[PDB]
Order: sequence, then C-alpha cells, then structure tokens
Amino acid sequence: IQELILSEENKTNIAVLNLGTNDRRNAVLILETALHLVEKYLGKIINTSYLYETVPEYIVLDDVNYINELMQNLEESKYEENKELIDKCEEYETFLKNGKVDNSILKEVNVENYLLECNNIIVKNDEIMKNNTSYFYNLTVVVKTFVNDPLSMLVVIKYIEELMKIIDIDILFFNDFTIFMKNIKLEKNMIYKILSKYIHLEIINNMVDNIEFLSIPHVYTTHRYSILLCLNDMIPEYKHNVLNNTIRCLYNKYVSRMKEQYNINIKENNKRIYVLKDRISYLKEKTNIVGILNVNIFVEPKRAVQRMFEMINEGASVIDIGGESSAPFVIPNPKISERDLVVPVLQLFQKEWNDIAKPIISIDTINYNVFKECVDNDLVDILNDISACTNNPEIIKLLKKKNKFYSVVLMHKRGNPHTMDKLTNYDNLVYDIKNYLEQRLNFLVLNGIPRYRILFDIGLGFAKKHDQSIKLLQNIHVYDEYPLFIGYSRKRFIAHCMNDKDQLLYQKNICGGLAIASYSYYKKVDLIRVHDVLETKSVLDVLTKIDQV
Amino acid sequence: LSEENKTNIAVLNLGTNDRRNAVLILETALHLVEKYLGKIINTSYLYETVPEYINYINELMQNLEESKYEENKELIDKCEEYETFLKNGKVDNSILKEVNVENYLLECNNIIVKNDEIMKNSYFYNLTVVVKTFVNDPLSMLVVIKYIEELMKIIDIDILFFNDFTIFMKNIYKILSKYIHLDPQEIINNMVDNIEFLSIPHVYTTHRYSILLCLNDMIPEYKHNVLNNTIRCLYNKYVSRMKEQYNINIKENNKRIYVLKDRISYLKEKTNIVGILNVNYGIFVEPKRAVQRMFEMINEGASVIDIGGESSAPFVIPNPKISERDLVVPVLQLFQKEWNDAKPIISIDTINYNVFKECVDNDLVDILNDISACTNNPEIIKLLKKKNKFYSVVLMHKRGNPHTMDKLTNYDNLVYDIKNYLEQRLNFLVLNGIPRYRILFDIGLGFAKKHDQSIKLLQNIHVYDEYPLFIGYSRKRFIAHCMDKDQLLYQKNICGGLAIASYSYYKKVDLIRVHDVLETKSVLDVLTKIDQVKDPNSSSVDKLAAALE
Ligand SMILES: Nc1nc(O)c2nc(CNc3ccc(C(=O)O)cc3)cnc2n1
Ligand SMILES: Nc1nc(O)c2nc(CNc3ccc(C(=O)O)cc3)cnc2n1
Ligand SMILES: Nc1ncnc2c1ncn2[C@@H]1O[C@H](COP(=O)(O)O)[C@@H](O)[C@H]1O
Ligand SMILES: Nc1ncnc2c1ncn2[C@@H]1O[C@H](COP(=O)(O)O)[C@@H](O)[C@H]1O
Ligand SMILES: Nc1nc2c(c(=O)[nH]1)N=C(CO)CN2
Ligand SMILES: [Ca+2]
Ligand SMILES: [Ca+2]
Ligand SMILES: [Mg+2]
Ligand SMILES: [Mg+2]
Ligand SMILES: [Mg+2]
Repeated sequence: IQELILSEENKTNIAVLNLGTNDRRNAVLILETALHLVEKYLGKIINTSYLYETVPEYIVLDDVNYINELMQNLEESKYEENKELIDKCEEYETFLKNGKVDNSILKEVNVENYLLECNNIIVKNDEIMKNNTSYFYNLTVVVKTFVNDPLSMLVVIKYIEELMKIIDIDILFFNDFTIFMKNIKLEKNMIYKILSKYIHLEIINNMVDNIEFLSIPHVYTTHRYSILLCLNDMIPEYKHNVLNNTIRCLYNKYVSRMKEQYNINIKENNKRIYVLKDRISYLKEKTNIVGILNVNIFVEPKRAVQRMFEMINEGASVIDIGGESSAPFVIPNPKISERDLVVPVLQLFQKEWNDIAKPIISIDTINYNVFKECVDNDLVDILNDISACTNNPEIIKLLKKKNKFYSVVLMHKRGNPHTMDKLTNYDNLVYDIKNYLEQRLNFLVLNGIPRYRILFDIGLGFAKKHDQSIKLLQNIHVYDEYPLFIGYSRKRFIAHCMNDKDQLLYQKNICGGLAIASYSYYKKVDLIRVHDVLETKSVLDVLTKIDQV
Repeated sequence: LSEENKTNIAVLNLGTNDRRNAVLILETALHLVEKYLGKIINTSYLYETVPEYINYINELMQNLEESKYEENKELIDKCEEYETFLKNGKVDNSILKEVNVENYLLECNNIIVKNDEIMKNSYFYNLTVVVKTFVNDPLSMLVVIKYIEELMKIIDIDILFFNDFTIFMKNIYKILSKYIHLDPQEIINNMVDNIEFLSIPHVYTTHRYSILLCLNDMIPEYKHNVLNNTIRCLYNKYVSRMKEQYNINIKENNKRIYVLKDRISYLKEKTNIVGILNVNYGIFVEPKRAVQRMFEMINEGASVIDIGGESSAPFVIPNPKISERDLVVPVLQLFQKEWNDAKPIISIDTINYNVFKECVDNDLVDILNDISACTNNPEIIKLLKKKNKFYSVVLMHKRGNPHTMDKLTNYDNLVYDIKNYLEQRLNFLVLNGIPRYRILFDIGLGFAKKHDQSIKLLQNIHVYDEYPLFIGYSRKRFIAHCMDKDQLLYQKNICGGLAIASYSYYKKVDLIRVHDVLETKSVLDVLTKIDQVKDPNSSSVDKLAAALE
C-alpha cells in the first residue's frame, strides 16, 4: 500500500471535479471557498465552468460565517503554490486528445463491467429515491493534480468537506481511467497516512464510512443534465472510453431529447450565472448600469465622491472609476499620476460610505501598481482592463487572493489613443473580436480565474471605424452565451448616425446613447457603461415595466 | 333600354401605375364614382401590388358635366340593400342575360387560358370600392366607367360584382345623357372599340392576389354562388398555399398603404414623429412665438405638426375668455404665409366643426385629430370630403372629459373593447365614403385609463398590426408612475418617453405624438441605423467562415 498509494515519486494527473451547494445566498462564498481549498490541497485549477442554478436530479429514469473563521485556521499543504502565469499545459493537452498517460495504480475495469456496475448503482438509487425542494448551485473545475490517484483524491476531498462542515465534491474523471471499486474498507490510520502525504496536520472518524465505493467516471456523469451543462463549458470535445460521444454531443442530445419527447425546453430553469462581486447574477436577466467616474482639469476627491453618491441615487449598480483617459487623441496631465487621481477618491468614498445598497466598484486601469494598491486596501471589486490583461498579464495574479476572487472586464482594442483610428483592418470583424475575447478568457481560465467572473467587452470606438462599431452592435447576438459589458456612451460613432451649435450635438449624442440603451435592453446586454445614469435609468425602468405582464 | 329608377350594390376595382400620384389619381377616380354612379359605402386600403409573375386634373375639376341625380352628402347609420347583398337575399332579376352556375366556370377559364398568351409576347396601385348605385345594369355602369376612364386621360375601373348575379356576354349617347347633363367627340369612337365584353363576377377575381387582398378588407364573409368559399377563406388559402407550396411570404411585395396628406405611406415601415403645438400652454398668446416653434420642430425632425387650442389634459380649466379658433386659426394663418415666403403635414387637434370648416376652407390643415373619434359631432365627417380633395383623420378612444375621465375606468375587456370601439368607428366613416386608408387608430393613452391600463394597452399594441396607428404617450402621468427637486420628475418623464419611442419603433407604430421632437428624432435615427443591415446572410456566413478557420 505504501509502495503505491503513498509512493515517493510525484505525478502530474488531470482531474475533473464537480461542485455543489444548496445555499443560494452564500453560493459564491461556499463554492469559491471550495475552489481555494482545491487550489490549496489538490493542485492547480486550469479550467472552470460557469456557475449554474440547477433543478434537482434525484431520479434518473423519470447561513453563517464560520467559513471565514476556517480560512484563518488551515493546515499548510505539503505542496507549493505557484502563481506564475502559464501559456499551455502539456498534461491537459494529453487529457483532451485522450493520449498516453501513466498506468493507473488503482485496478481498472473494462467498458462492459463499468456499464453493468454503473447501471446497477442507478436502478438501486432510483427506487430508493422513488420511495422517499431547493435549487442546486453547480460548478465544475479541471485541476492539474499532484495527488497520486482518484481514491487518495477522494480522501482529501472528504477532508475539505468536513473542514467546511452545504458542499458536495465529486470526481468526474481522473486521466483516462475506468474504475469501479465496490467495497472500500479504509483504515482509520490509512486515511491519516494519505492526508499526511499532502497536508501538514495539526474529523477522520467521520470519513471512514463515508467512502464505500469509487466510480471513475462518476456514476451520474451522463445522467445529470447539470453535470453535462458544466462540462460543456470546459471540455466540449472530450471523449472518455466509457462515453458514447463527446461531451458536446451528449449535452446536445440531452437538450433535444427533453424537447422532442417531453416538450420541456431544459435551459429555462437551469440558469447560467455570472458574478460581479459576491452575489449571483442570472445571465441575460438584467441590464445593469455602470456609472462612469472620469477623474481628469483636475477633479477634487470631495467633488468626485459627491458625484459617486449622486450616481448611486440616480440608479447606478456599478461605478467604473478611471484616472487614465482612453478617449481618442488625448494625452494625460503629466503633473499628477493615475494613482494620485484615483486612489484618494476611492479612499474617501470608503470613509464616506462607512459612516452611513453598496455599489460595486470597478477600476478602469491597465496598471499593476494602481490595482495592487486598490485591492490591498479593499477599495475595488472589479478590474476593467481595456487591454484584456495583455499589457501586463501579471495583473491576473491580483485577481486571486486566497479566499477572495475578483471579477474582470476584458476589452478588445488595438494600439493606443493616437494609433487606434488607423488600426482598422479586420478579415472578419465580428468573429475576430469574438475569437480574441474567447482566447483571452481561455488564458485567464487556464490561470485559475473562474469563468463566471469574466466579462466580455467588444471595445466600441477602439480601432473601429464608425460603421464597424455599428456592425458590432448589429451582431451583438454573438455574445448570447457570455456576460457582456459595453461602453457606447458619448462616442463619436453615435454622432455619425445622426442628421447654440456646440451644446446641440452634445445633446443629440446623449439622446442617441439612450437608443443604444433601449437596444441593449432588448438584446439583454448584462452591463452598460454610461455617463448619463439618470437618463439611462429612466429608459430602462419604463422598458422593464412594459415587459411586466 | 334605359328606363326605370332603382338602387343596386356594385363592387369596383381601381388601378394605376403612377406611384408618385396614385393618391391624386385614385381620389379623382373615387369622386367621379361619387358624381356619376351613386354613393361610395365601402373602401379597402390602398395597396402597392406586384403583377404576379415577377398637373392637368386641377382644371378638369372646374369643368365637369353634372349628374342628373343629386349628391346626398348627409350621414347614414346603415344600408338595407348592402345588408341584402352581403347575405345574398332576395334582389330583382337581371336586365341582362345571366348564365347558369356550371357554364360561367367553363366560359371564364377560356378567357384566362387565352390571356396568359397575348401578354406572353412597373408597380400596381389597387383600391376596391362598394357603390350604392342608381344604375340598373352592369353594362350601363361599364359604359359610364369607360367614359370616366377616358374623361381623365393610368386608370382601370372594373366591376367585380353586381348584386347576386352571374353574367357572361360576348358582344351609348342615350345612356350618358340620361345619367349626366351634356373636344367631347374623341370619346365615343374610342369607347366603341374599347368596350368588348362583360363578365360578372370579373374574370381574374378568384385568381389575382391583388383583388382577394382588397376584397378581404371590405367583404370578408361574402359568398358568391360561383366561388367555392367565402372571400376570407379564399384569401387565407392563397396565403397558406403560397407558403406551403412555393415557400413565398406573399404579403412582403404586396404592401398596405395609408395616406397622411397626398403621398404614399407604407403601413408599418416608418415611425413618424408628430410634433405637439399646444397654443394654450402667462396671460397673452403670442402667434409669432408659436410659428417659431413650428419651424424649430420641422428642423428638429417632425414629419407632422399637431396644433390644438383646446386642452384635454387632466383637470384642465379651458381659457374662459379667448376662444379655440382665435387661439388656432391665426397661428395657422401666419404659418401658411411664412412658408410661402419638404412641406410638413398639419394636424388640427379639435372636435369642433366650425374650427375645422374654417381650417379646411382656408387650406390650413391636412388631418383631423378627433379625440372623440368623431362622436362629439359626427357631422364633422362631412368636412373630410371636399369632393375633389380628401382629408385624413385620427380616431381616438376616450370616455368622459378632462374632469371625469380618471374615474371612468372599468372595462369588460380593456384591449378588445377599445379595438372594437375604434373598428366600429372606422366602419362608420367608411360606410359614409371616408377612404379606409386615411383613417388612423389611437387608443388614447391616459384617457379613462389607469396607469397599469395605459401600460396594458402598450403591451398589447400588436392588436393594431393591420391598422395605421397614431399614439400619444408624451409626458403623461403613467410614465412617471412606472419609475433642487421636482426638476428631476420633468426630466425623468421626458427621458422615460424615449423608452416608449423605442418600444414604438420596434412595435412599428406609424405615428407618435410628442413634445420633445429633437430627443425623439435622435433615438429613432440611431435605432433605424442599427436596423440598417448591409447583408442579411452575413451573420451566418461570417459565423461559418469563423468555424472553418
Ligand atoms: N470596458 C470599457 N469599455 C469601454 O468602451 C471604455 N471606454 C472608455 C472611453 N474610451 C473611448 C474610446 C473611444 C471613444 C470614441 O471613439 O469616441 C471615446 C472614448 C474607457 N474605458 C472603457 N472601458
Ligand atoms: N390623438 C391624440 N392622442 C392623444 O394621446 C392626445 N393626448 C392629448 C393630451 N391629453 C392628455 C391626456 C392624459 C394625460 C395624462 O394622463 O397625463 C395628459 C394629456 C391631446 N391630444 C391627443 N390627441
Ligand atoms: N467518483 C466519485 N466521486 C465522488 N464520490 C464517489 C465517487 N465514486 C463513489 N463515490 C461515493 O459516493 C458517495 C458521495 O456522496 P453522494 O454525492 O451523496 O453520493 C460517497 O460514498 C463516495 O465514496
Ligand atoms: N367585369 C368587368 N369589368 C370591367 N370590364 C370588363 C368586365 N368584363 C369584361 N370587361 C371588358 O374587358 C376589358 C378588360 O380590360 P383590362 O382588365 O383593363 O385589360 C375591358 O375593356 C372591358 O370592356
Ligand atoms: N441538480 C443537481 N441535482 C443533484 C445534485 C447536484 O449537485 N445538482 N447532487 C445530488 C447528490 O450528490 C443529487 N441531485
Ligand atoms: Ca495550487
Ligand atoms: Ca353620390
Ligand atoms: Mg451534488
Ligand atoms: Mg456527490
Ligand atoms: Mg380591367
């Protein structure tokens, strides 16, 4: 046993994990805590799915902050975290192609015997659930793991569950292994021996009976929509030996089956979630206003915070604060740094708020030093990185603490405010931008940023002719599966669509922006970045009322 | 030959190719059918139709030969003869040779199969009518018709039915001079060659789409002995079969027209801004400041200006000393001159006969906006026919007056009672020879409606998809209910109206009556441009290109 389960040599395996909770109000905190412990005790998170609200799947053939106290009382992993950015992952590529990995230390079964044994568990379980309420919140994760084998991983996983005391963590795959092991009898000091390999130990009694069998792939992989739903996000092309098709085909048949033989439409009550700060947002259910706070003429901290408060009351859900202009052909005031403009205002807002519904704060920056200071001093919620984190990808390290994750807007542009209007050739405008953003998400997701925390922005007016900016909006449907953030507010292209002189075109432009708000409303754009919050709020309130039947 | 004095029901077809002047043409045609044949008691819409396979008239009106009969301009509740025609009850025997049921079938089919050969060696502007006729026979009709055809100089008047009759015949001054009081000798020599035969019903009646389309407007439930079904059933089968067999949506090239002044307007193709000029908005009225605003509005983007001296806003006290026509007629008079010193249509918001008579006489207005759907003084309908020229009309639903309406709020079925009410109203004007294509529907937002009821009327605006639709939401209390002080509420209200503009835009509402023209115009311009899609295939074509790269 010590020769193989606890062998000296360090492996690099690929595991695919499923995460569940039943707590709606704390889902993010429960699941992101699980993610941290996974990242801490198992290896490196290299993929995540969206977060979903899922209808319970019991039959196949049809509130407290002790977590935060746990998070200051953890044993150290015997394995080191490396936060360095990676570009690729060999073992992961091998996993997906299904190619040649090490032999399993745990005895495998063939397809026939897997199918008989998986099948058996289901009928037993179906009739059990036949004889004898709340939504599930689900998430899948690919971990590049240093744990030797699936059984050892399940042990560590069980520890993670007891520590968190609400949470359910399943191993879906482990390399290309087919494993069915029926009557696991694990010794009280075997569990300790396993845990000690991976953790510097300072519960074990509970675990002994909790592992009765091991199935790889998990029994319910092909039988739960909610699982297939999550896997389709991460590994759509994957074909394990024990599966009839790729994950995408399996997901697709399941959608069309519920439609062609049950007339259900299964997507309707299995909602995709994104996360702006710490609450659940249902994808495509609200057009949130993001109020613009431009800090540069120098804008005084007190006046700027006044403007923030005004915006909250005008109905902004998110304030985007920026001290470095991206507007065409500008150059900043050299006398005063981005941080000097930005940080004081955010410090003053935090003081002025704490004296007293709290707006989410986004910082429009591409600069590591500025974002580091903001995050250290709990001043911000979201990075609005207009370079899609390409200017300094080290900024991605700042999006993860331990317990906490930060959300991020990824925007498309080329060049800078002086060059961008010239950088306007695209072979396939709509899809070049779309593919660029997906590629940027992939890189973030490979580097452990949760998928459901990443927002897409097409960068209107940035290296786009006015007709091109229009075409991007005409084809906004292309982002129907994704959290979407856009900024049209007061841009030159609005004016290009139109027919005291100086103050007149100013007005037509704000008024034209409200047409794009209306359009965004009907296209179900998740976030809109605007200067004129009150006007935008008035439009959206009325459009919302016309929809309440 | 030409003896007795009787009354018959006569369905006509009216055609033209002159798109630019189809109104001036067909309404001269209509009036000559009013002078020389009897009384117009039904019309269909104007239609631009595909033929299925792919300045002198002003003086002609001063010099017309008068009918032997008198023009009865007075209103009617119903027509007994027309009601008999519709059920095919007992009418007189024909003063012409009527053929049997199975012989007409064979005699018509040869004229069809002969005629798709002589043709086999532009746009159609169609309009049907129903006439209470003093003429005793189809042929004497066709005689005065071809006289009318020739008397113009581009016009094809046909007879589609004549009571219950089934006629075929193979092959004048005495007819003309006993119906009408006599270079007039170019006519009779043309006519003798021009008239060749007579078929009742008309030959193409059951084959041409352009006719079933027109007949569906006027007489849906009408069933001839000849035709194997009701007009509605034939029409709906023609639509259903062009879809099932040929895969054509047959409506798309056969467009319903409404008319605001003298030009063509394609139903549902444009949301027109109607600028509000309410003269009664301290103690002195400024007739020059109001023409200022008319011009300001034209420049701001108004197609139409609605002027009213009488206010119908809630609980309004009408100016006790100065009258409606002194508020309105000189403000209009000033306008007419300074314009003569791209001409906007002028709508007068009045229920008052004398005011409209005075505006119509002095060429000051094109449209009657009647907020009582002409129930205050049904006689006002008579002023919509200066027998040469016609005028269009907005018919609006309300109950009570500005002090009682807020209470008058119980409907049996809100949406449909109002639709039925306006339809009945249209039927009245039509039965009295107001051309169908000149009657606009208004649901009267805020007029005897609770705020939720104004919203419910909008939610269900699709119910008017067949009809020209004029609405007025601008600045009404219901907008506000949906959402250094008191300044906000004014702004919020205007900004929330722009939502309704946008909704109106997408719901294809034909006219919107607004205060804030510029703001509205800006929203409509941007929405229009977003819908201006260069290639309708490109979104799937670009998507495929991307998936292949
Ligand atoms: N995520 C995000 N998304 C934007 O759209 C954005 N825009 C600006 C402002 N930048 C511009 C760019 C172009 C133009 C013009 O052509 O007028 C104007 C302003 C700043 N931060 C931004 N952040
Ligand atoms: N065709 C037409 N269609 C209208 O909608 C309209 N409205 C007014 C203005 N009347 C009102 C009624 C209600 C309200 C409120 O609730 O605020 C305000 C103004 C005047 N002429 C009108 N003419
Ligand atoms: N691949 C697997 N992942 C997680 N649990 C498993 C797996 N195979 C078997 N099990 C067992 O299934 C139970 C997990 O709890 P539940 O999710 O309620 O079934 C435990 O007894 C596990 O040992
Ligand atoms: N029901 C009918 N109405 C009008 N003209 C008819 C009818 N039946 C036969 N005709 C004749 O057929 C010709 C048809 O003309 P058109 O339809 O303009 O090609 C006319 O010149 C008439 O003399
Ligand atoms: N949708 C959904 N249904 C379930 C889940 C789950 O995670 N999601 N877990 C279960 C027992 O582990 C039983 N049923
Ligand atoms: Ca790690
Ligand atoms: Ca008459
Ligand atoms: Mg579960
Ligand atoms: Mg489980
Ligand atoms: Mg003809």
